[PDB]
Amino acid sequence: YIMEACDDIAYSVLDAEDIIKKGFASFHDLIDFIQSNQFCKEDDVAKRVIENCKKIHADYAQQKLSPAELNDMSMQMFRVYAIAELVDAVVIAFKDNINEFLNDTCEIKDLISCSSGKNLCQALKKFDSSRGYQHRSVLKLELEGSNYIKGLMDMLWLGIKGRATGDTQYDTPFGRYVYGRISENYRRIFEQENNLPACYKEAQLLADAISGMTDSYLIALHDELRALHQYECR
Amino acid sequence: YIMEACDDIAYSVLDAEDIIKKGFASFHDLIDFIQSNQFCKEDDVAKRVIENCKKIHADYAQQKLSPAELNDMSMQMFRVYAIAELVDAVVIAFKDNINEFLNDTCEIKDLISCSSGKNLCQALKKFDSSRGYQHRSVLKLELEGSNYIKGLMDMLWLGIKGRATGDTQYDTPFGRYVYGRISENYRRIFEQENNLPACYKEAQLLADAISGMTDSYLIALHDELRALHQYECR
Amino acid sequence: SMHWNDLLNSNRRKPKRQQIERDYDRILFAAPTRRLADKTQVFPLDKNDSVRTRLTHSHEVANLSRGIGMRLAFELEDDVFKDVSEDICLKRDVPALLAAIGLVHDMGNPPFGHQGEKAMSEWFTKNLPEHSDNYKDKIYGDFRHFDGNSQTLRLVTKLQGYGLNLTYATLASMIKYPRSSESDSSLWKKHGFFLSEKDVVQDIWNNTGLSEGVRHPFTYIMEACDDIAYSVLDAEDIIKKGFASFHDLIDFIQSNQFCKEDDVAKRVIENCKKIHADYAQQKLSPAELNDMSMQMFRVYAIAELVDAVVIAFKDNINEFLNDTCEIKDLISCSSGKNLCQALKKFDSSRGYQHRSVLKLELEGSNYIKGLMDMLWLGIKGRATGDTQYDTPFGRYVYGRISENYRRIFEQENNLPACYKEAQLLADAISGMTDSYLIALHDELRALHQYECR
Ligand SMILES: [Mg+2]
Ligand SMILES: [Mg+2]
Ligand SMILES: [Mg+2]
Repeated sequence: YIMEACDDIAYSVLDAEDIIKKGFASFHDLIDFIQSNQFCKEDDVAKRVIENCKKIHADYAQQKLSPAELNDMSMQMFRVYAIAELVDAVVIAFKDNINEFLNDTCEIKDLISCSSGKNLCQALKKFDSSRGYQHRSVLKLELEGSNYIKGLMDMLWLGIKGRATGDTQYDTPFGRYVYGRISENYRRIFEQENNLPACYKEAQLLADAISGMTDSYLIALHDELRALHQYECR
Repeated sequence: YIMEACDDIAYSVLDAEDIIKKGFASFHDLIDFIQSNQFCKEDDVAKRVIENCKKIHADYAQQKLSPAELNDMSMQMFRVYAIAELVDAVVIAFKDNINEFLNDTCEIKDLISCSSGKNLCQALKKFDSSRGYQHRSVLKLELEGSNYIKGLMDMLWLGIKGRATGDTQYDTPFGRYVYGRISENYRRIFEQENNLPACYKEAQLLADAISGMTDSYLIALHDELRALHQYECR
Repeated sequence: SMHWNDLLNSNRRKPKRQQIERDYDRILFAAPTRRLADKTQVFPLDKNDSVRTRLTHSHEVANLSRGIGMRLAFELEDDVFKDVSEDICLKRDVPALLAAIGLVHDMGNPPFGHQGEKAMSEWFTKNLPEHSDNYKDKIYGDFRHFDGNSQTLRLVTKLQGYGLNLTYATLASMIKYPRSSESDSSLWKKHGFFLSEKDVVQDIWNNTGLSEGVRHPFTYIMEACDDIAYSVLDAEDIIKKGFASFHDLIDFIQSNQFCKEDDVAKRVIENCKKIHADYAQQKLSPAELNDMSMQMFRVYAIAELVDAVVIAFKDNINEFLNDTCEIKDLISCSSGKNLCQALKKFDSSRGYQHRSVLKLELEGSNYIKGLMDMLWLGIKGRATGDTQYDTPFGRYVYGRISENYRRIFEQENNLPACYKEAQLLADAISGMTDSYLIALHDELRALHQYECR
């Protein structure tokens, strides 16, 4: 629960910080979004954070700073205040509900929801979704990643499917090459004796191969396999 | 005087609007810059514009708009208010000083400085210089333009110099080509017989040729001549 | 002697959990810390290799230092920390302090590895001549012998009058060489801070009971952890990249003159040989067997070197707390000095002189020197008064410099104008990553064609 709460706090706060840093929004935009949020108008934590950030921004504007520099300063101060408040709320919630957590019949979903900082975290997630997750760059990245991943999975499935079920459709030069391109440990685990069904083993091999790849490595492998697949595809 | 005042008003206000539109600064940045300006403090026109824009921005913030859309709407309203105020101030200054303008001993240098909107115009010009004119994109455009213009002027001077003084360094295939690429009307005016000194005529031919070109045409001609100047350069 | 109350001063320089833990938290979230991920450590950044970057190396050094701090505060508190106020919580401060100073030790280093510093120094030596009357003072040595530690201190102290507002203990610990370019001492052959930070460091020394030539005790630990990480992890990267095999490293250590009849080296060699013999039975690819053997060797060697460093620090704690300390490094006083020297020699022979690393260094030197020339075209004369910089190219390259560096350059202080211009150039170059530096160099080179001739 603590790890999940920290993950949610990191998402909500640093995604907003990155949104402001990239220029997709301003610090005043974030403050207005939090203030106008339905559940944060009366939320004590959100109001305290907003008031502290307003007080700090009242002083940061005096010094000669570029709009980007002022935005970064205010964003850093907001990050500090919001992270402190959310962490304190999460710790308080964990301490209060420790007996429930230590019991097997525990129905708590997440630590944020039972904490006093749930409204601020929800508002931050909404802001991140509206301003950052639907931006042109993020949407283009998601589309490119989907295309690359699905194409690479197709070309790898051409060489993975049938290896364990007994079929022979993989026994082609392209299939042999794409099998040899998979990391050796994944193949070693794939060629083992266990109760896993053969189709499950093939799917797990593909999932292990895809999951362990970085963006650059996945793109390079996809491009190379697409170049080499021209004859067999046609 | 009226034309110059209108030119200055357009420069300041519309360059600020373009800065806001391109995302180099926000509407709040402009409002803070005007408010924090030393001269725009306790200035009636500046205060009036600031208060009107603040009220309109407060009204606009309720409507659910993207930060770019809110900035655009606020900047449009600011443009309307500022242009109206500056135009009214210019009209009042021109009407009050009409007798001096009709006198041969007029000492007025500009209409804006004699109006009540001089402080706002100065602040807007400073804002444009700080945020727009010194932006990296504008600096890169200026550097590229300087490079292109100076290179093209060198290559054209290679074919222009001496055509009127008598010295025949221009009579080369490259010189003849670059002379033929100049607009026919400018060449006709250059070849006319008058009392202008020959060096002045050549310099005026070059100035007329360079001034009449657009950006894309100048770049294309510069690239063409640079490609064709390779042998004669060395 | 020196008291731990002053050395662990949790007061912050800016006039007004634990403060020292907050220091590590602030350092982790700093933008240059994230920028460290794009700076090469030794080897070039490939698309598949997991070679160390500056960020990964910094995190590894921080982890080693934090482990040392846990050992010091939880097991050797009586032997190390004597006469410490009950207000100071050692178990929360010492590990956090060591981790923070380990994570920040390479923040200000230029890109392209050690060749970055070397290229900056060579360019400054050439373009800031020592014979020229404009550059004769030892202060310009700050750039002729440019060091990443001084830039790191400058970043943490004068980049945001205060930057991250680190505690006095942290700032005192980050001063690797407690001397300036002007001050000449046989104890340290490198300067640890710039002239512009002379007032800051003097403040730090005032709040920590330190002085010129006197080094904070935890700086020895941080330097030892840095050396251990360098040697062991560079050897691991060499093995991983395929430039050498695990057996090659074992033979090199065994055939090393000093590592013969050395207890730590022999212990590590025997443990690794037994583990390799056990591993060889399992059917693994040669790369996989090399990786497993090198991982076990890394574990054993890091454990042995860390234990030796801890023992050396505990034994020499009284000398470290004395103002007349003559210790140059913690490794040389430990039992693992021979193993560290052999590992460094192995890395130099097989990794640092590999053709890929040499090509990376040459490319970095070319890029850095070209970009420094093009930036100097727009920087020189801005503070002295001469207006050769007022050209469209000069204005553009000045505008491409980070706004904070320009703001610091335009501030009025007692620094000489030439020093201010050189420091602006150094700050601009040091803060760039490899890819950003290459992109800016290509852009300026494309835009410099007309003004070049
Ligand atoms: Mg996560
Ligand atoms: Mg005009
Ligand atoms: Mg290091």
